[PDB]
Amino acid sequence: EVQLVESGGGLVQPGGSLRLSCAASGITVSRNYMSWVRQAPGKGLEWVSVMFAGGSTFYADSVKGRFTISRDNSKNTLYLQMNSLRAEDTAVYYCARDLGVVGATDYWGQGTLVTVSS
Amino acid sequence: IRGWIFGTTLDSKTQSLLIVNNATNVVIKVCEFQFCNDPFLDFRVYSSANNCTFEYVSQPFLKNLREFVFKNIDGYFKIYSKHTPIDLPQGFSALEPLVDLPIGINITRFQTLLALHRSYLTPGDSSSGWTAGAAAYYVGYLQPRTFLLKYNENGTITDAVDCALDPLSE
Amino acid sequence: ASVYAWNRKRISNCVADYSVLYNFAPFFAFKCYGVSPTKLNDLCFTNVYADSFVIRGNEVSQIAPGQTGNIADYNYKLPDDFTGCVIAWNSNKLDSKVGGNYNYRYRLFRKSNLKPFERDISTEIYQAGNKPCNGVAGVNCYFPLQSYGFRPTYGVGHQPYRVVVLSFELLHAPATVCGPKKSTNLVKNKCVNFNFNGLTGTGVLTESNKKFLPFQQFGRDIADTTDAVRDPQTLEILDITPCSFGGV
Amino acid sequence: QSVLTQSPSASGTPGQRVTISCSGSRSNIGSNFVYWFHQLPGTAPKLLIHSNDQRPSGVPDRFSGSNSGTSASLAISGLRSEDEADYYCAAWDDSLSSWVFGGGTKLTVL
Amino acid sequence: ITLKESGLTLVRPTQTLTLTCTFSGFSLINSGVGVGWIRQPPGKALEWLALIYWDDDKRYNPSLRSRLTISKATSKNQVVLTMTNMDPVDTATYYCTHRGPGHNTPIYFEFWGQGALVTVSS
Amino acid sequence: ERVMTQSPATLSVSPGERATLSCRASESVSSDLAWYQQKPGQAPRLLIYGASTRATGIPARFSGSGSGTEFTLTISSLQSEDSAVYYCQQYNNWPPGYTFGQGTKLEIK
Repeated sequence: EVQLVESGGGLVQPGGSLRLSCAASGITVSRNYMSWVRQAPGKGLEWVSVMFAGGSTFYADSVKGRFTISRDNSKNTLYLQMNSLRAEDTAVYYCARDLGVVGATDYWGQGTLVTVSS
Repeated sequence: IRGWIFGTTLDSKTQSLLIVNNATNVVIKVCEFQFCNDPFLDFRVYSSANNCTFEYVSQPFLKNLREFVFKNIDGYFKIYSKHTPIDLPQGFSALEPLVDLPIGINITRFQTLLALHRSYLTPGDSSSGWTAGAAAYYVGYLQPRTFLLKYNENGTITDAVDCALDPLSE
Repeated sequence: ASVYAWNRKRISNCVADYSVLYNFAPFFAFKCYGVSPTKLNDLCFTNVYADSFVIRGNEVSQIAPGQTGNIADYNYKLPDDFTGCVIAWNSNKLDSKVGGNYNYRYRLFRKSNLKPFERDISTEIYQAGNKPCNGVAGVNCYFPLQSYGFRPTYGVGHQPYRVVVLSFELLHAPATVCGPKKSTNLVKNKCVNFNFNGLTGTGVLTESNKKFLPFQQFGRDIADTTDAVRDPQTLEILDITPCSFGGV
Repeated sequence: QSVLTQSPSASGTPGQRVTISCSGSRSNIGSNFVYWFHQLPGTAPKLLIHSNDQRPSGVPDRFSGSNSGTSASLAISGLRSEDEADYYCAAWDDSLSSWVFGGGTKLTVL
Repeated sequence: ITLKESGLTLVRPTQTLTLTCTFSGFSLINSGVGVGWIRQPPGKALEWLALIYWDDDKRYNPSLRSRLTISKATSKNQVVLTMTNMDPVDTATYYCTHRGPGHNTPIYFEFWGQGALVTVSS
Repeated sequence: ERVMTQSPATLSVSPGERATLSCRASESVSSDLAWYQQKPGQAPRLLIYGASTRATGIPARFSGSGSGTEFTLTISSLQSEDSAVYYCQQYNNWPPGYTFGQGTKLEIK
């Protein structure tokens, strides 16, 4: 079915880097408003990033300057590189397709846990 | 005879120029309208699409010998004119600066505009044409010359001498 | 006009006073790019274009040279070498209706960005990756344009703003639109420095008795000495005489 | 919910301040602007206060309006004898999508 | 600025009411300006019928829709209202009112007409 | 950035009855909203967006209401599986924007 499945979740030592990957099906990414969301264990959610259908992307302030959304249009997939993971960033990361005023986010990703060594 | 058309080509490929007089006013336009194989004989218009950049209007230019000098050198296109009572007459009379337009189109070719009442109109016709009154127009080409002009007590030119016509003039 | 249907216009061939604006309204947004707003009334331009439309409240920041967004990147974009400026004044007294003024829209979906001063009107149904929902609804078949829907209960961030954008030209300009003038009131009979419509000189000005022909503006004696000038205001002819000088 | 309610009587006395209430719901009084009109017997009403705090040119100063949550109030100062007439509420109802009014108060000074 | 209604004040049941608001001082082509109608029964509270903005937004009272048609003739500076299937409950006074712009919010009902008492009987 | 606050935190109602969740904003939120049902163990699921529009598929048992600064989700007849977490997500600023809530825990008997 139309879906986005994610990978890259795991554990990494502080100061390290990481890369989350998002594969899709039955739906395009190049022309679709993409949005990465995340959830700390037991807490709510927070919008992490967005890429527009023309490419002009945006990120939240809490993660501004450290995370970067990109998309392999050739094979219909999304990616988010993270760096300098500190003690806060331990959370499960979801890949999403947001429509907005005409219907809010519906199709979500299975998620991927991202914790740090300690 | 009711107007003129200037430009580097009659097609819409360049921002050609149009000047059309009328019983009411003069209408000046620069819009690159592609024209037919012949200027249409009025049945009021025949031209292609336009990308007009300038338009202007003012009072009309109306046996009476109308004389005109058209010059376009410095990015401006200038007109001089004169209307006199009455072949070319021998009388002396200077043309007065009528309009100086700032339009900088590179004009290379030019034609005239005719009209007629209850006349058919087609983009193209043979040398049969349509009926019209007896009339004629003369055309001459300017050259760089040295002229000696005489101004009167009132500031009007009354005579002129071609510095390079003959030895006495020189 | 709408954000995606701005009303382009040109304003040239005029003595443009860029300070008649200031008596209009509070001028909420007034900052000029490529030309100072203070030095606008004097400077001259080739062709002055004006684009007028209405946007939402919190999107007024997106109208700037080289600025990316959703109204800037999707339906109205101005160059990086832009010369002109933008003027925005909140107008929800004539634009916000009780219930939602569904008359002003904004391209929310598109394919890519648009070039500067690129206006598009197309109202086709946006794709869905595959063959879309032509003329229907479904999972994610979302039209590219979306209405603002102003109402008098929206916060100031969601209120309509009227906006005019002037695009100047300075490259190869045939000065047609600017405002100089300022005719220092005339003085006669004193050797004074004069500047008559560009003709600069010094001398005593006296009432003339010579009939300039109507297309003439200057008078010269032998050896090009500028002897007379007609007023660009009252068109009266005045004689110029160099003020007195001599040996002692 | 879709109709505004006002007390029918105010019953002041010259030079005093009185308040007139108007109760609505989440849909009309809680999400839109509340107007307040004035209607004399056998004559069209005449605007007094729009947008909960603004006065059309030609209304005296003594009338003030207030909206608070799901309630509305009109405050009349300097009560005088030329004011015994009807007072009306007005609001746009999103749930009904229409304008609704209140009953009206006499306000006859003693 | 003035508005005034006119038409037939007496009509049999199962007939139609027509009204004409002739105004002076504003035009229904500028932004903001709009014109509406407000009825008031004999001895009841006010009631809103319909509204028509300057951009041709034909708002109707929902419970009173499927019966009303309001239209403008701005060239003649007049508005026309039509209501089919009149009944004895529609005996009321009908005002035509004006909604313009303000200083921080559109104005609504700033000016009212003067009424036209309409009785529906035999 | 309008902060939404859901309430109550917990709710215990007999099976087969209604359930009422309120979420309150501090600025205007008119009809840019959504309600998510995050069954415990995977990503949330959109139920009702805007003011009261039910997302596709989403059982009719849900009803949304509210506008401005206050919204409410209502469940007609709770079945045993309705137990999950709920969040009202706003997008009054859509490109790029959202602001989540604190969530609500719903259970059965």
